[PDB]
Amino acid sequence: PKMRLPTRSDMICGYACLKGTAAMRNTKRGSWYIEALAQVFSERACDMHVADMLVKVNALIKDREGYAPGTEFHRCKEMSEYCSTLCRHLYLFPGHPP
Amino acid sequence: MQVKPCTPEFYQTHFQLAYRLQSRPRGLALVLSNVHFTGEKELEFRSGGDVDHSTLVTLFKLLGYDVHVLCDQTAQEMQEKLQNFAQLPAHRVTDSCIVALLSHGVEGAIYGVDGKLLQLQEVFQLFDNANCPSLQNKPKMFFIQACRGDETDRGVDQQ
Repeated sequence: PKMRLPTRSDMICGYACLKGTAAMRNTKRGSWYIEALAQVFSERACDMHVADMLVKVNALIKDREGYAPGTEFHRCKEMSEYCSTLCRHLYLFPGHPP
Repeated sequence: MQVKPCTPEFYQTHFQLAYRLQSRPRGLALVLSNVHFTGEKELEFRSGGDVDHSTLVTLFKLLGYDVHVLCDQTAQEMQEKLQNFAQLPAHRVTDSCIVALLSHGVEGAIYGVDGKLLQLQEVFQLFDNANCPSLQNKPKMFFIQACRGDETDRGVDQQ
């Protein structure tokens, strides 16, 4: 009568773009996604759990558009997404304790 | 880049309802970037891929992870080295884990610098409850910067 586990659980995966689409990358600034991720995480890992921080990333990504005048591929878009089998809030508790 | 620390009050009011996340280091992290291709197929030089790579290394360090790195790996090397990373005994003693993969990709899979595909299902599997007893009931984060098609999105104008 021991508790047993499913074969897979407690993962969360952030993906930079949606199924069937390519991902926006800036030769000078890296990918839209990595950049949003670092700022959301560096600012909010102190008070917001990881799935919620991935929602704020989604919010940043949704609002951004490509600046590549010339190639129709200007004003172009991407959408990120995360998938989760988490079973509890994931707080990273940065700098605690000292 | 800096990460603002959380207040002890904040930690006191939330830990009972969160994954335990207090060990030091908070877990291992793997940042694996493929930037230069072989190109035994198709695949373009990922200009900008070094900023992403650098940005993640920095982030995961400031967040308390012992960060491993790999660059320009074939599909088969990714698989072998991911497996070795999943089997590290340090996982027995840490609270969490992080893996980032940055390459070109298709839906469900990522490219090695050799233009051969590594299935994401095979990746997740190396870290699951059967293969990675050390991380059982521990949160595992993955971040996947890779194409899932080649279509760029024209987008749509809002009503």
